[PDB]
Amino acid sequence: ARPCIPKSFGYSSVVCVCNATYCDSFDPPTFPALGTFSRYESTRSGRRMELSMGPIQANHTGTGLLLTLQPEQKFQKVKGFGGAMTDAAALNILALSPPAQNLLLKSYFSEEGIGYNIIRVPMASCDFSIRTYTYADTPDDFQLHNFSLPEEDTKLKIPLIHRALQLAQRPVSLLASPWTSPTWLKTNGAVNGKGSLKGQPGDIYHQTWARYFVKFLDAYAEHKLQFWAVTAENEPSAGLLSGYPFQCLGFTPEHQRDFIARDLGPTLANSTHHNVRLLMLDDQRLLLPHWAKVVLTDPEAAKYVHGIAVHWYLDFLAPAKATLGETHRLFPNTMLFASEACVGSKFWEQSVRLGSWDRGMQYSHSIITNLLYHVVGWTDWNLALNPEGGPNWVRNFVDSPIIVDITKDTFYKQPMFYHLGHFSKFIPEGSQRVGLVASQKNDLDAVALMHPDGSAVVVVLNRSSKDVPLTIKDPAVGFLETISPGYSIHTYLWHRQ
Amino acid sequence: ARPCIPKSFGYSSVVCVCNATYCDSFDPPTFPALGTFSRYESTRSGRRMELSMGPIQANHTGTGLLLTLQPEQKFQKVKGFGGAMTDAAALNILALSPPAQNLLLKSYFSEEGIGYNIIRVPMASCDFSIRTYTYADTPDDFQLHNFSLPEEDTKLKIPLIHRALQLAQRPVSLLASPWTSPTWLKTNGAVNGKGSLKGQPGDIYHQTWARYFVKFLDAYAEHKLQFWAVTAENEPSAGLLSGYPFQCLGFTPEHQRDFIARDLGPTLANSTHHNVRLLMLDDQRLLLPHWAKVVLTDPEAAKYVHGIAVHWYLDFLAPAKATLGETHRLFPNTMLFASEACVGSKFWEQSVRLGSWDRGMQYSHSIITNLLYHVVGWTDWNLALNPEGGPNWVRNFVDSPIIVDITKDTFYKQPMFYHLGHFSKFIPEGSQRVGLVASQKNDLDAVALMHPDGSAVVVVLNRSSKDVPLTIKDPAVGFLETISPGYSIHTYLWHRQ
Amino acid sequence: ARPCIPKSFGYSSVVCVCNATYCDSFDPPTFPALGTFSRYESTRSGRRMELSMGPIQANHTGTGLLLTLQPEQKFQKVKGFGGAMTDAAALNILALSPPAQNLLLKSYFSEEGIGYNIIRVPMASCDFSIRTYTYADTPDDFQLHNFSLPEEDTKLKIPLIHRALQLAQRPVSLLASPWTSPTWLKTNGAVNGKGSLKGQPGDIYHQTWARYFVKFLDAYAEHKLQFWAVTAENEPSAGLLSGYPFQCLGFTPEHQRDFIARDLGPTLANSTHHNVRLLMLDDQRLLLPHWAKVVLTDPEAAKYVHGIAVHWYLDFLAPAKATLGETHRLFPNTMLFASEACVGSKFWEQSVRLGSWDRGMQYSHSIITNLLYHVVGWTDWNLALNPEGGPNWVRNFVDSPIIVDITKDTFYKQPMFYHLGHFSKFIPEGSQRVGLVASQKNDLDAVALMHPDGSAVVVVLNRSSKDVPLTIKDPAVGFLETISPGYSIHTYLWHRQ
Amino acid sequence: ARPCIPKSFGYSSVVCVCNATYCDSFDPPTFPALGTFSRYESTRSGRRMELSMGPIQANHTGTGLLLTLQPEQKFQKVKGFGGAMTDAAALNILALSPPAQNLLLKSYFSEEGIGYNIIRVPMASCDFSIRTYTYADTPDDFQLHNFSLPEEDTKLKIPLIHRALQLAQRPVSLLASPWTSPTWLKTNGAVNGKGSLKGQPGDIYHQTWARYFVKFLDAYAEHKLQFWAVTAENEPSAGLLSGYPFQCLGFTPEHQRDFIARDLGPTLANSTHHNVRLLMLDDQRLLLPHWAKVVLTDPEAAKYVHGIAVHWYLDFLAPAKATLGETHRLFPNTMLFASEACVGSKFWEQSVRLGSWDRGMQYSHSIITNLLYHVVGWTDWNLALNPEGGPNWVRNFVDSPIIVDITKDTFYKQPMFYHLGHFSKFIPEGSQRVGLVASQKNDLDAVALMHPDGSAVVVVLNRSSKDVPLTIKDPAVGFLETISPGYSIHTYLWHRQ
Ligand SMILES: *[C@@H]1O[C@H](CO)[C@@H](O)[C@H](O)[C@H]1NC(C)=O
Ligand SMILES: *[C@@H]1O[C@H](CO)[C@@H](O)[C@H](O)[C@H]1NC(C)=O
Ligand SMILES: *[C@@H]1O[C@H](CO)[C@@H](O)[C@H](O)[C@H]1NC(C)=O
Ligand SMILES: *[C@@H]1O[C@H](CO)[C@@H](O)[C@H](O)[C@H]1NC(C)=O
Repeated sequence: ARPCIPKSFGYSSVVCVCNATYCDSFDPPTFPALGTFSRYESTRSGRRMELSMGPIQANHTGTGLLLTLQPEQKFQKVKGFGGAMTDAAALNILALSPPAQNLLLKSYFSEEGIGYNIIRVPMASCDFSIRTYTYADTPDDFQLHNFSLPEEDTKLKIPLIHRALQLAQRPVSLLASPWTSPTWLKTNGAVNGKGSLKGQPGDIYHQTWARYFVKFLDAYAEHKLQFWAVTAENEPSAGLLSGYPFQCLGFTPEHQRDFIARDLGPTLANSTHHNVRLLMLDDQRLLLPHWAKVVLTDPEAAKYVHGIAVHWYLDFLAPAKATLGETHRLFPNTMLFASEACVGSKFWEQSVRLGSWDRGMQYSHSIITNLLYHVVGWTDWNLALNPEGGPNWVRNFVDSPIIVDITKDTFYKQPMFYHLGHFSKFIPEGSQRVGLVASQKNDLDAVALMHPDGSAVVVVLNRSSKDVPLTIKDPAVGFLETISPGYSIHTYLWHRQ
Repeated sequence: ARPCIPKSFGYSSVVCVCNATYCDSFDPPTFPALGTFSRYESTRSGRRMELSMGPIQANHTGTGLLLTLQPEQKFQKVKGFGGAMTDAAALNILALSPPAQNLLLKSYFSEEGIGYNIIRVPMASCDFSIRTYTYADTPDDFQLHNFSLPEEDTKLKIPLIHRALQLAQRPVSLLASPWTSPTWLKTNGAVNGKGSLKGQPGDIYHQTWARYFVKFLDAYAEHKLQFWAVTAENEPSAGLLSGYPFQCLGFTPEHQRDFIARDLGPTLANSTHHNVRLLMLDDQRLLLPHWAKVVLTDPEAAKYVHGIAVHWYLDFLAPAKATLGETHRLFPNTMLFASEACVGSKFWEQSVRLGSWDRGMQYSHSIITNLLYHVVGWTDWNLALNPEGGPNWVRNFVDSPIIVDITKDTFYKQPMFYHLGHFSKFIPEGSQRVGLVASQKNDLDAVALMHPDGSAVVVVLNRSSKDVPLTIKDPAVGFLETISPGYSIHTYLWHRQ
Repeated sequence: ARPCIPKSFGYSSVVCVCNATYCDSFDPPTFPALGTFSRYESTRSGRRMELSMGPIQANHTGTGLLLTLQPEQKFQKVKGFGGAMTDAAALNILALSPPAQNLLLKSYFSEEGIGYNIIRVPMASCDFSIRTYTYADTPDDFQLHNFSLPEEDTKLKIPLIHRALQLAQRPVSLLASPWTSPTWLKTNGAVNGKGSLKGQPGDIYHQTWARYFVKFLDAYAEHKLQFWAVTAENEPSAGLLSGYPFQCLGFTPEHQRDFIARDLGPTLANSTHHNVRLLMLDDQRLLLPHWAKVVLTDPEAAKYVHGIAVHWYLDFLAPAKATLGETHRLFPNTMLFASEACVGSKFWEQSVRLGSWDRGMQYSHSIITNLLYHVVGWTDWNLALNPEGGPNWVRNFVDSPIIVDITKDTFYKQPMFYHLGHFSKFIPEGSQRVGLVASQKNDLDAVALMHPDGSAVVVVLNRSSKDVPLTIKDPAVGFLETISPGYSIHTYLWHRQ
Repeated sequence: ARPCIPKSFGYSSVVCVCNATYCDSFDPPTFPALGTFSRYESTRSGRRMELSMGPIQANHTGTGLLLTLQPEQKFQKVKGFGGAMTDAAALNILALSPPAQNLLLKSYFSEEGIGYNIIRVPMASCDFSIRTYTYADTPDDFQLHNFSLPEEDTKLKIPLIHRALQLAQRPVSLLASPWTSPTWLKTNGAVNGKGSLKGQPGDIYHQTWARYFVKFLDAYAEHKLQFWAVTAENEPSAGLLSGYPFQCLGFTPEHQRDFIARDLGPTLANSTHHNVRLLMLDDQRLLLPHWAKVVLTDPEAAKYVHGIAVHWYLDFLAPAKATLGETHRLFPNTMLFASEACVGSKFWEQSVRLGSWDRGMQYSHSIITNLLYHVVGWTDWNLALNPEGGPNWVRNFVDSPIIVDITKDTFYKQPMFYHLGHFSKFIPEGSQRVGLVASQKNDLDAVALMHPDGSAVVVVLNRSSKDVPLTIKDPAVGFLETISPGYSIHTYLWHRQ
């Protein structure tokens, strides 16, 4: 169906412009006939998940790069891919007119879009908020008698979450993370700054904070929304830092272990939302494997933890092997999951660059590394942001795949959107990553998986400027001859039988 | 009856701290025999509307500046003083515990406070809201069948206004201003930006818009609330700039004239709400006399306009004589009314500065200038904000007389609150401005008025660092020997017989 | 001609891209033949000062809008047009390769560019500096023994001014303004803040500050640069404001008058630079006429003041007539001159909008209004800035006609460049503004002038979206039949005898 | 000799205030008989390198943590400690009066100070410069006939270096690093941005770049200055990132390897500067082991490389063992050297925080880690900055141990300065690191070394708030009983014979 409408804003590539009557979209997905493959391609020069098809050949000779599928070499199963319905995202998406709202959400959740099946929902405010509430701001309300959802949940977040789940055919999983507790639970009595929960695990502060999770879940449930998982805390390590600028609650690894063991675990387990999964960490991967060891080598915490959630920000100084690889090595039965990423973020980095192809490649590059080191899902931060990278109450502006221009009733799908979509669209839940051996060294990032149904998907990213010819070999069926254009991303799909 | 608990946040003066169980207040007001006066004094060093009394003597001991009351020189009568019940004010007030809410409302509205008698009510969202909405967002509802009040009005604003009116002895007048129409009535299909109504005065867009005012007043009346006056649009000049960041609807002085003549006047006059006054402009005074020349020289428009509303905003605006005074010269029978002021702000300054004497002095200096140029009322912007100048979906750029810290169930009454009250408390509705002649050039700002019962009120602001020896003469009573200290504001009240 | 090479960044219009080998330029200037006129046209839709010619007709019929020249009604003679060589502008310029530096300079200063003949030069640092510094930072150095120029002058500004002057055919006039004195001369001991010169006019602080001007001139003279004029102070009113964020030195109008009379006037007179002119004010036109009355009615200050300089930032609260008009009325023989303007200065306002036509129109609209009220020249602020609108040590970033992209070795000429050039290129020094009566109300902005040689220039701006057919009538020659397209600026030139 | 004059600027500890006539200093250093130790102590509460002496006893009365010297366990020898004479440092130091310049230089370089013995020198401009420039900006001077030292070198940098060496009793080693080449050697023809050399190693560009290094070394040699070493490029990885803001010149580890092999090693070997050592990397340590494996396993490259230079960047950075420790294991005979450290972001803290104890601890913590992982030297960034962290032509983002306030002819010594001196003062060149075994898990950071003459030195950092009881055992002498106060740093020195 409708192709991308490009616009340039002076960066390395175009955005696709959507408005109330128009937005680029896909035909209903089909599988290629046996003997043939599907290819989706996006390029710096302006191609956007464009479909073509070719034959799978019985024969290959040559000495080009060859990537061989190893279907018998099974690794992790995939959970999925999505983004965060923060107060900022929900507010920008609802400031468009109704028809443009639907196109924005179809872009993400529809099979005519990119098939998101994760939404991370913050528990009360974060920096991507326009004020600093919590759900229990009445001081010393240890019974949480005055716990309630503000309009940010009931008017913004929740309605849009329902609207998304209605557009998706895949089941979608919700993931909640808190940034701060009520201030009267905290040693410093502020939403920000250095400060943790008062007292010691097992006590009334810790028991209240754990009941707060259940009240959150109870409230979302009145609104007919169920969670797949919760994290123990957003970036617990942030709250150990003096002058930390926005909402945070600090835990040392040991504090997190004992809060889970004493309070959060038992309290969740004793409640009707006992099937909600718990993920620890929810922080930079530099803190691994150590935080995993401290928590998971204690069997009283360990029985309550489904998985470890990682944020990407320090990936660059934390090699995947030493962090993710090792963690998996030690706790192979405890899933690794990526719960948050953005560009950028860093003091040198400018916030939103409309049309940036470099940012797109950062995303797919980090997705491919994640999948090659055991990680079962990948989750972007804000679903949508304004051209400033906000709102953000503390001016901590960042970039997002969809940029909303409220004065235009229009939105811009960035390269970050399409680079993500190269995975989210073609790797349903249950996909199992498999082996893929390169015949010689190369500058490509490639990853192979199998869908629950047996069929193959391979993603290939080219971040160097030169076209690279390659053959994908699958012994069940044959050879795929193709080229990786420079600054391209490709997904290949084929039936195996 | 209870004194100010001062607190310093490191600016030039203190705030007054209030909480669920304590707030500063006044005894019922009570005034002495002929020959005696009352002085209420607030200083930068900490005095807050403190009362003393003294003699009005027949012998003149002062050899300094003399201010002589000239009761026969008679000017405008006063409508009153108030502030705006924006979504932001309501949300801040409603996040205090109910005893703290009552103390807050009594501070403004009761005789034990500063005696407000004006509330401004936005019609649907503005920047001081946590979301975008109008009362009719279901597209092309040209008969306004789906017009309704959201929760902002039914849960937050309306109960708060009901409670203000119960606490008030004085009759309270409500004033209403739209920021935006439904976006389907708009050139640009956007709640913000450069964008006016579709079509031309008299057509179906323009009739629908005008009907929206009647549906508005209908709705509030169903809630037992009646308006004194509506404005023709908040800040119509802003709807003609750029991608104006907040909710707006642009009108040229011409387009307002025609909308008033063809649509809004006709529609209002046709309804039960025909007694509601219509105010034009609602914008910076730089736009006068020109806007008034445009609208009011049209008999078809002018028969429906009861006054001209002006914004102060306040870092900032035009000379008074050339704008306010010239407008009064040309149209002496159309009242002038200040419908919105705010401060700073002010790129090198906080939105909120707790204890800023200077932002207080700015309020009183401007109310005085206003009174001296035929303005009949002055109404503040947001009644309350948080310590960030929020919530504001776009950006905070302004202070408020009261700052709520909900995490501590506390509120702070800023020096601005007391500069407002030095007028609002002691200048009831119907009071008349009268002459007051200075005997020599001086630094003070002074205004004299007469109460409906003929008693005298004089306010004196000293914005300089120096104590000014002062004498006030009432021809009918005598000489009041006094001193205006540096950085103070005084209100003198005395019986004339 | 090399034509404009356009680029969009998503705003209303295009920039013209220039690099080390290419930059849009004009052919050498020519007179249109008697009986013919020349037209230069710039439009929103992409035309950049492009030349055509048409006939001057013997007669006219219509009914249409007729602008009639009144050659015998004569007003001010023009000094010229230009911009500021700040530390920021100089730094951005000299960060391009040498051949790109000369293209940028030829753009402004040569006949194949837009013929600038004013350069405003800061005396030390302002906000558009990357450090605060004065020429005399050794504390208490009343003799100015350690006065010297830093590299900001000797390596950046000076060499770039020598180059500009070499590229200009027209004589260029240098105008200097100080933001701060050494901090030891100031009551507050800081470069910024509220604070003025210590002591009293006539005294050592004041005499030293006046000798610093002569030492500035001495130093520039050593480097073969001569000044046309100095202002008494950049924005003297900013030093009267508490917490003023960057470099400033406060003067009341009375302190200004008295410093000129006692110190700066005599000190410049007794020096070899006695022919350098002195302009007072160098601040917002709101301060007029009062600042003018206070200074110029003192014959001892008056004998030293050649002119009054005005900045544009508060033009919009200060109708031109009340300020510029009244001041000229009171002091017809003391020239008015616009010495600084920029856009993006509010909050509200974004900083750099690459290719913004609105900002372009804001510049031309202000130049016409200035020329219609007696003003003899107009000076832009920074000559060039980076795409963030800096550098600026205090982050007070703004727009500029030329934006330098150091990383691409490229520069962008904005719509503001072309809008200024429709004036600077065509109105040499000595042009006298003359009458131009319109036949009916219109939405156009127009101004006529006569070159020294006796020929005619008319500039016409259309800020409405509507094409407006007009006839210009000169009685010496005939009718020019034309159209003013919407969002266009035109210059018309013709010989008269 | 003279004690610290403290001043608080509202951070966690004091600065020590120096001017033209006073600065804190040390007596010439002097050490007691066998059986007695010296302790220099600095505390957050205000103690600054305070000296006391005590006994080393036969009897062990301590029951807490024991640290036992292990002199026979012998590690790397130390090259030294210093910082960078950038343009920004030089500009700050010389805007002080001569007497204050000498007290600043004696602070760092004399034994009455902290005995620096390393100065790093930028080759032409970097971000800590007030203008862009190289030594060869005349385009296409491939024999570099137009190679010259600007005033930054000949006026600022060189005389200051000369005076540092006059003041030093220790011999000082100079380290040179380039940021960018002349831009006509650059793929991108820009001073910053994503750009490398043109062409390929061996060619005309690369031989020109290599010769540039010799030209530099010839020039400084004419000013009677010789280099210890040069680095192959400052932060080579920075110039592989799209539009990098500061001067860079990108090399992949491969291009560095070939540039060293083909061009730089060969040219230097063939010159009179063949003794100048060459350090590779000069970048973040996250780039190790990889960068070292690429360059050092190529024998044509390795013959030419004396060491690997690392940046500490410093509110990040990668784990020590896997970078520095693994690099030592793989290439045990190639020295590691810390060539640049600084603090800091993060985005919510000032560039400069005057008296920030935490920042001091960061210096000492990270020096100790260095030492514990085979690093032979540690060299600070800018020696001095202004109170803004400037001048920086791009953006201030880092602090400095000495902050200069020129307007008051004063300088401020940071905690960071003293945290550095606890090493640089007491660990002379040729000291060897030795074993020091902790008896139990503890919080302190501790390192032991031996002077060339056999005497012992141990430094103990307490980054926690609790006092830690401490015994230090020397097998040859006995037990030194002591306390490591909360937030202290200690240097102990003793004769072993
Ligand atoms: C929306 O986009 C389409 C595709 O470019 C265009 O034809 C249409 O005019 C747009 N509608 C609006 C309201 O801009
Ligand atoms: C409220 O204010 C009063 C007077 O300042 C004080 O005594 C009281 O403790 C406050 N209440 C609380 C909960 O702090
Ligand atoms: C300079 O611009 C011209 C005109 O567009 C173009 O042909 C050329 O590519 C540019 N040169 C460089 C170095 O980019
Ligand atoms: C320099 O410092 C010393 C030590 O505080 C002090 O007594 C002296 O006044 C200072 N000199 C100046 C110019 O303040």
